[PDB]
Amino acid sequence: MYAVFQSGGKQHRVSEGQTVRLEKLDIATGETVEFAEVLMIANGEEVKIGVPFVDGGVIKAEVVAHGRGEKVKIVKFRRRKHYRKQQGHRQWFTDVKITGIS
Amino acid sequence: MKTFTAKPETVKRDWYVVDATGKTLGRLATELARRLRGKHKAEYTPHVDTGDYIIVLNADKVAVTGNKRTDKVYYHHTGHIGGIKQATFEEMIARRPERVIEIAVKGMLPKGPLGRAMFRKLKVYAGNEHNHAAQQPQVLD
Amino acid sequence: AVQQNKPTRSKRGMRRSHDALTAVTSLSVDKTSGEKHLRHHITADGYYRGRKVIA
Amino acid sequence: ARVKRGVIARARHKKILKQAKGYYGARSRVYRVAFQAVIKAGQYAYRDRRQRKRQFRQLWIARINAAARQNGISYSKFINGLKKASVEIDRKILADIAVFDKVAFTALVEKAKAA
Amino acid sequence: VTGSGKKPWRQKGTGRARSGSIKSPIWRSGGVTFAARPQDHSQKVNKKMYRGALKSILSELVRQDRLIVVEKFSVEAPKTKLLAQKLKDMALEDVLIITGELDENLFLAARNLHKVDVRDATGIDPVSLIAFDKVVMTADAVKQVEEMLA
Amino acid sequence: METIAKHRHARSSAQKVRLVADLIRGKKVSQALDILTYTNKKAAVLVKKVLESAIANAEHNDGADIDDLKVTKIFVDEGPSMKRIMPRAKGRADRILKRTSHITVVVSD
RNA sequence: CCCGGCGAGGGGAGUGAAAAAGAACCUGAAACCGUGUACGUACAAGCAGUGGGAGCAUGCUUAGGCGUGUGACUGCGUACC
RNA sequence: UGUAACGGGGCUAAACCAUGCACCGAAGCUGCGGCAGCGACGCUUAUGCGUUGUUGGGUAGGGGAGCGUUCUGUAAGCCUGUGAAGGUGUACUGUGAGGUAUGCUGGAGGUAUCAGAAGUGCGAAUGCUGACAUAAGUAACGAUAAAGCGGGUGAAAAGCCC
Ligand SMILES: [Mg+2]
Ligand SMILES: [Mg+2]
Ligand SMILES: [Mg+2]
Ligand SMILES: [Mg+2]
Ligand SMILES: [Mg+2]
Ligand SMILES: [Mg+2]
Ligand SMILES: [Mg+2]
Ligand SMILES: [Mg+2]
Ligand SMILES: [Mg+2]
Ligand SMILES: [Mg+2]
Ligand SMILES: [Mg+2]
Ligand SMILES: [Mg+2]
Ligand SMILES: [Mg+2]
Ligand SMILES: [Mg+2]
Ligand SMILES: [Mg+2]
Ligand SMILES: [Mg+2]
Ligand SMILES: [Mg+2]
Ligand SMILES: [Mg+2]
Ligand SMILES: [Mg+2]
Ligand SMILES: [Mg+2]
Ligand SMILES: [Mg+2]
Ligand SMILES: [Mg+2]
Ligand SMILES: [Mg+2]
Ligand SMILES: [Mg+2]
Ligand SMILES: [Mg+2]
Ligand SMILES: [Mg+2]
Ligand SMILES: [Mg+2]
Ligand SMILES: [Mg+2]
Ligand SMILES: [Mg+2]
Ligand SMILES: [Mg+2]
Ligand SMILES: [Mg+2]
Ligand SMILES: [Mg+2]
Ligand SMILES: [Mg+2]
Ligand SMILES: [Mg+2]
Ligand SMILES: [Mg+2]
Ligand SMILES: [Mg+2]
Ligand SMILES: [Mg+2]
Ligand SMILES: [Mg+2]
Ligand SMILES: [Mg+2]
Ligand SMILES: [Mg+2]
Ligand SMILES: [Mg+2]
Ligand SMILES: [Mg+2]
Ligand SMILES: [Mg+2]
Ligand SMILES: [Mg+2]
Ligand SMILES: [Mg+2]
Ligand SMILES: [Mg+2]
Ligand SMILES: [Mg+2]
Ligand SMILES: [Mg+2]
Ligand SMILES: [Mg+2]
Ligand SMILES: [Mg+2]
Ligand SMILES: [Mg+2]
Ligand SMILES: [Mg+2]
Ligand SMILES: [Mg+2]
Ligand SMILES: [Mg+2]
Ligand SMILES: [Mg+2]
Ligand SMILES: [Mg+2]
Ligand SMILES: [Mg+2]
Ligand SMILES: [Mg+2]
Ligand SMILES: [Mg+2]
Ligand SMILES: [Mg+2]
Ligand SMILES: [Mg+2]
Ligand SMILES: [Mg+2]
Ligand SMILES: [Mg+2]
Ligand SMILES: [Mg+2]
Ligand SMILES: [Mg+2]
Ligand SMILES: [Mg+2]
Ligand SMILES: [Mg+2]
Ligand SMILES: [Mg+2]
Ligand SMILES: [Mg+2]
Ligand SMILES: [Mg+2]
Ligand SMILES: [Mg+2]
Ligand SMILES: [Mg+2]
Ligand SMILES: [Mg+2]
Ligand SMILES: [Mg+2]
Ligand SMILES: [Mg+2]
Ligand SMILES: [Mg+2]
Ligand SMILES: [Mg+2]
Ligand SMILES: [Mg+2]
Ligand SMILES: [Mg+2]
Ligand SMILES: [Mg+2]
Ligand SMILES: [Mg+2]
Ligand SMILES: [Mg+2]
Ligand SMILES: [Mg+2]
Ligand SMILES: [Mg+2]
Ligand SMILES: [Mg+2]
Ligand SMILES: [Mg+2]
Ligand SMILES: [Mg+2]
Ligand SMILES: [Mg+2]
Ligand SMILES: [Mg+2]
Ligand SMILES: [Mg+2]
Ligand SMILES: [Mg+2]
Ligand SMILES: [Mg+2]
Ligand SMILES: [Mg+2]
Ligand SMILES: [Mg+2]
Ligand SMILES: [Mg+2]
Ligand SMILES: [Mg+2]
Ligand SMILES: [Mg+2]
Ligand SMILES: [Mg+2]
Ligand SMILES: [Mg+2]
Ligand SMILES: [Mg+2]
Ligand SMILES: [Mg+2]
Ligand SMILES: [Mg+2]
Ligand SMILES: [Mg+2]
Ligand SMILES: [Mg+2]
Ligand SMILES: [Mg+2]
Ligand SMILES: [Mg+2]
Ligand SMILES: [Mg+2]
Ligand SMILES: [Mg+2]
Ligand SMILES: [Mg+2]
Ligand SMILES: [Mg+2]
Ligand SMILES: [Mg+2]
Ligand SMILES: [Mg+2]
Ligand SMILES: [Mg+2]
Ligand SMILES: [Mg+2]
Ligand SMILES: [Mg+2]
Ligand SMILES: [Mg+2]
Ligand SMILES: [Mg+2]
Ligand SMILES: [Mg+2]
Ligand SMILES: [Mg+2]
Ligand SMILES: [Mg+2]
Ligand SMILES: [Mg+2]
Ligand SMILES: [Mg+2]
Ligand SMILES: [Mg+2]
Ligand SMILES: [Mg+2]
Ligand SMILES: [Mg+2]
Ligand SMILES: [Mg+2]
Ligand SMILES: [Mg+2]
Ligand SMILES: [Mg+2]
Ligand SMILES: [Mg+2]
Ligand SMILES: [Mg+2]
Ligand SMILES: [Mg+2]
Ligand SMILES: [Mg+2]
Ligand SMILES: [Mg+2]
Ligand SMILES: [Mg+2]
Ligand SMILES: [Mg+2]
Ligand SMILES: [Mg+2]
Ligand SMILES: [Mg+2]
Ligand SMILES: [Mg+2]
Ligand SMILES: [Mg+2]
Ligand SMILES: [Mg+2]
Ligand SMILES: [Mg+2]
Ligand SMILES: [Mg+2]
Ligand SMILES: [Mg+2]
Ligand SMILES: [Mg+2]
Ligand SMILES: [Mg+2]
Ligand SMILES: [Mg+2]
Ligand SMILES: [Mg+2]
Ligand SMILES: [Mg+2]
Ligand SMILES: [Mg+2]
Ligand SMILES: [Mg+2]
Ligand SMILES: [Mg+2]
Ligand SMILES: [Mg+2]
Ligand SMILES: [Mg+2]
Ligand SMILES: [Mg+2]
Ligand SMILES: [Mg+2]
Ligand SMILES: [Mg+2]
Ligand SMILES: [Mg+2]
Ligand SMILES: [Mg+2]
Ligand SMILES: [Mg+2]
Ligand SMILES: [Mg+2]
Ligand SMILES: [Mg+2]
Ligand SMILES: [Mg+2]
Ligand SMILES: [Mg+2]
Repeated sequence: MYAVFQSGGKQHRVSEGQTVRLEKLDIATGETVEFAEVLMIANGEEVKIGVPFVDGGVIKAEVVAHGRGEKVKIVKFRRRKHYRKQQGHRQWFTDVKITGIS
Repeated sequence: MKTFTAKPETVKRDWYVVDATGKTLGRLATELARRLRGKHKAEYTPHVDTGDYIIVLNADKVAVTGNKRTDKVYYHHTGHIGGIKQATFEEMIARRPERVIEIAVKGMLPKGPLGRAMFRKLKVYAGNEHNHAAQQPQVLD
Repeated sequence: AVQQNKPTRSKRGMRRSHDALTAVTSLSVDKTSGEKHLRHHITADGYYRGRKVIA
Repeated sequence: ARVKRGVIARARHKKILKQAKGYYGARSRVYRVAFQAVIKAGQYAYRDRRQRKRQFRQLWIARINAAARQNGISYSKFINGLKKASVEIDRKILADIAVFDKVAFTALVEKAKAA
Repeated sequence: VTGSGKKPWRQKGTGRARSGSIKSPIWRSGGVTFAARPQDHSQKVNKKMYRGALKSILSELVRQDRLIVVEKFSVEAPKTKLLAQKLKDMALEDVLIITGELDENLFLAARNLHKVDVRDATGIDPVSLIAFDKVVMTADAVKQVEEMLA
Repeated sequence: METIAKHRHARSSAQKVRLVADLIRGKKVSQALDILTYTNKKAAVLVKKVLESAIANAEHNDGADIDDLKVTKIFVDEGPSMKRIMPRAKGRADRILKRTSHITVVVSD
């Protein structure tokens, strides 16, 4: 059932049904996305690739949310040299629910 | 998305036997330390003792190249005022033939609670008989 | 003489682990009167082993 | 206009002592000690976002190297085998496949054996 | 500060921080480093800037319609009750009643009224003209202010 | 019922009194009252009087019954210390803290 | 009223809107010292954290898990001025 | 002081010389997000961008733009016993100084916005005052002239009275 695909410059081993958090997409809150960047499809027989990507495999998904992650604090500090620095960071994400491993 | 880690309770550990008759000490000791650590297993987690129980029998017959039978020295301090003891590879086998493999493996294991935990796995023996027939320990090479 | 740097709550406690004093848990009973007292000691009223030996 | 600074300072110290929650001894109790712990924690946190990406790669590579040698190929030859077959699958997933679906994994080692 | 110039303890020898005075501002109950002196915060304003500002603000009252120009504005007798009652018809509350001929009757009758203020045409101010929600100028007062600002 | 009694400003440090209080904790009142008779300490007399208070306290005001009563919570908090000057050799002065303790006992069932 | 030495101190009862407003009396922080609950902790070496992470305990929506507390084991890591 | 002159185990190849493809390997380079500085720029419009390059380690130090505090004006306004400030928790939120809402405590003050003025921000100064730790229930209890027992009084007696 599970299939592998590349999205936000990284790959996800994903099953049909489950939600996946991935890097922000230029897509509306409740639209839909088709990944034709599918790397692998597993089942009884495994459809692996001797080229980049499969052939006619397309992962269809639905966008769930468009949130921001947990606030990471960044602390730079040079011991004894009168230098420190503070900086927060909340990374943007897009949760997607998978609805079709072809 | 949180990659797999071996959970101790779920770890199914296996039993093995290795005849060390005519084996090179270090090249044996390495392959032992690789197994005891559990590197060969595809569910290897560095913070968990995933490795297998090994029974090394005929430890006294272990081979060493060159002049290391006489020349290789095993130093140790007694923790005393000037108490540095030494013992050559012959002298070591004459007295305590188990220590030879023990020491060679222990050096190649990691240093800490888990490193000591994965040494407990190793079972060395001078003779050919072992009393762990109860585990059905399979033959390894 | 003199500490290099101050010990903790933890060590102070660790040291005090033996300071906990033990109870008696071994009170006697006088045969006649039935008054509690320490073993081999007289009672408050003035008994020992079921016989008055004190005014 | 005199400015008492008891309300603001308290709010500054209390903020840091909240980050130091959990630390041993003075490091959780005492601003002057906690403030160091909280900066150091920041420094280690900053460095460990870099080391997390390293550690996990080693972890995956070990898993892949383990799972490959069960099928009779070393890591070094396997990855070249996959690169030469233009397979784009990463360590993170090869390591995921290695643990979960070995019957699948075997096909990648065969796919690598071709090259 | 009151107190002696004497060193509380000597320079060296005692394992203590060198002090020179009880009155030092790092010590308690003595000092304040940069103690304030009574000072004059009045700052110069150029005649032309003051006039220019009045000309600026007084012209914005015409755009905003706060400026209610009128003919003769005067109470009958020195009574607040009448002044308060006549502002109901005029539909005013918070006001600056500028007058050329300053009537004592009108003055006295707006002293107790908080939101009303009765300045003379000569004594208009920058802050006052802005502060009050409406400004009632007498035709004579407009004529005096016109000549004053010029 | 819980029924508190407590000696406030008890002239003895916490650390000393607290040593006795650790004997009696979750023990039956009749058993606890015995111990402090044969505990050779000043603090035992001081802690007893509070317990012996707490029992009468409990039986008169609220709960009644002496047989079913346990010392559920006993604790000793440090009270106000009184500062006093101890003169030492070579002209120097120390400060002896005459310490006090707040002893509380709770006698529930 | 009650315990105590017709003490200190307390528990009641009462007054008050309130008495952890009861005279050591508005608020009542922090250091510091305790009592009780959860987890860890008696073969393990070091700035005591930090990335990883099992278990256990709780809160939740449950027929997935996600918070919270703890943190066994493990990579890195010699305070501030 | 202890092997102590491969970092260790250990190695006759796991050393060296030569060549050959592999792979690992950094915050380097690429991938996908996000922010900001300067230069262009289509010419939008006095700006942000279809955009587009490029940069963004930093002590002394120079230049920019802000947060917060007490006070004055806006304010005899607005929020507040249907619970202010303060204290103490929790949950959101901003790139940061921070901000917002609310539980408990508290029991009466608080103050938007945009301006104005500063006793305007503390971890260090063998800083100054108060409080509280540590060593520690440790040393010590002040002349080695000496106590003992019976009775009294008392809640209690080695010490008080006889
Ligand atoms: Mg900061
Ligand atoms: Mg290491
Ligand atoms: Mg030192
Ligand atoms: Mg203790
Ligand atoms: Mg002791
Ligand atoms: Mg003030
Ligand atoms: Mg504070
Ligand atoms: Mg501060
Ligand atoms: Mg606090
Ligand atoms: Mg914590
Ligand atoms: Mg923790
Ligand atoms: Mg604190
Ligand atoms: Mg705390
Ligand atoms: Mg706390
Ligand atoms: Mg990586
Ligand atoms: Mg003076
Ligand atoms: Mg002088
Ligand atoms: Mg002089
Ligand atoms: Mg000194
Ligand atoms: Mg000092
Ligand atoms: Mg004074
Ligand atoms: Mg003064
Ligand atoms: Mg000052
Ligand atoms: Mg000053
Ligand atoms: Mg001036
Ligand atoms: Mg000036
Ligand atoms: Mg002039
Ligand atoms: Mg005049
Ligand atoms: Mg007004
Ligand atoms: Mg007293
Ligand atoms: Mg005592
Ligand atoms: Mg009652
Ligand atoms: Mg105290
Ligand atoms: Mg004395
Ligand atoms: Mg003396
Ligand atoms: Mg002197
Ligand atoms: Mg003297
Ligand atoms: Mg009595
Ligand atoms: Mg008396
Ligand atoms: Mg009485
Ligand atoms: Mg009395
Ligand atoms: Mg009395
Ligand atoms: Mg009384
Ligand atoms: Mg009384
Ligand atoms: Mg009283
Ligand atoms: Mg009382
Ligand atoms: Mg009461
Ligand atoms: Mg009452
Ligand atoms: Mg009442
Ligand atoms: Mg009442
Ligand atoms: Mg009422
Ligand atoms: Mg109140
Ligand atoms: Mg109240
Ligand atoms: Mg109440
Ligand atoms: Mg009441
Ligand atoms: Mg009450
Ligand atoms: Mg009460
Ligand atoms: Mg009450
Ligand atoms: Mg209260
Ligand atoms: Mg009370
Ligand atoms: Mg209350
Ligand atoms: Mg109150
Ligand atoms: Mg008072
Ligand atoms: Mg007090
Ligand atoms: Mg109080
Ligand atoms: Mg008051
Ligand atoms: Mg009041
Ligand atoms: Mg109070
Ligand atoms: Mg408190
Ligand atoms: Mg407190
Ligand atoms: Mg504390
Ligand atoms: Mg404490
Ligand atoms: Mg445990
Ligand atoms: Mg436990
Ligand atoms: Mg255990
Ligand atoms: Mg051992
Ligand atoms: Mg253990
Ligand atoms: Mg240690
Ligand atoms: Mg170390
Ligand atoms: Mg930690
Ligand atoms: Mg952590
Ligand atoms: Mg972590
Ligand atoms: Mg877990
Ligand atoms: Mg559980
Ligand atoms: Mg942890
Ligand atoms: Mg263990
Ligand atoms: Mg570690
Ligand atoms: Mg280190
Ligand atoms: Mg260093
Ligand atoms: Mg030496
Ligand atoms: Mg030597
Ligand atoms: Mg060496
Ligand atoms: Mg040498
Ligand atoms: Mg030498
Ligand atoms: Mg080496
Ligand atoms: Mg060596
Ligand atoms: Mg090496
Ligand atoms: Mg090599
Ligand atoms: Mg190559
Ligand atoms: Mg990298
Ligand atoms: Mg990068
Ligand atoms: Mg880069
Ligand atoms: Mg984009
Ligand atoms: Mg980018
Ligand atoms: Mg270029
Ligand atoms: Mg730049
Ligand atoms: Mg640069
Ligand atoms: Mg820079
Ligand atoms: Mg500004
Ligand atoms: Mg500001
Ligand atoms: Mg501000
Ligand atoms: Mg603000
Ligand atoms: Mg404020
Ligand atoms: Mg104001
Ligand atoms: Mg206004
Ligand atoms: Mg208004
Ligand atoms: Mg209103
Ligand atoms: Mg209103
Ligand atoms: Mg209201
Ligand atoms: Mg009320
Ligand atoms: Mg109401
Ligand atoms: Mg309301
Ligand atoms: Mg105020
Ligand atoms: Mg507040
Ligand atoms: Mg607060
Ligand atoms: Mg409070
Ligand atoms: Mg609230
Ligand atoms: Mg209330
Ligand atoms: Mg009031
Ligand atoms: Mg008032
Ligand atoms: Mg204001
Ligand atoms: Mg401003
Ligand atoms: Mg301002
Ligand atoms: Mg000022
Ligand atoms: Mg200042
Ligand atoms: Mg400072
Ligand atoms: Mg301070
Ligand atoms: Mg600071
Ligand atoms: Mg500083
Ligand atoms: Mg100081
Ligand atoms: Mg200081
Ligand atoms: Mg000692
Ligand atoms: Mg001692
Ligand atoms: Mg001693
Ligand atoms: Mg002594
Ligand atoms: Mg002496
Ligand atoms: Mg003596
Ligand atoms: Mg004496
Ligand atoms: Mg003498
Ligand atoms: Mg004498
Ligand atoms: Mg004597
Ligand atoms: Mg005598
Ligand atoms: Mg006698
Ligand atoms: Mg007598
Ligand atoms: Mg008698
Ligand atoms: Mg008597
Ligand atoms: Mg009498
Ligand atoms: Mg009595
Ligand atoms: Mg007494
Ligand atoms: Mg006598
Ligand atoms: Mg005597
Ligand atoms: Mg005498
Ligand atoms: Mg006599």
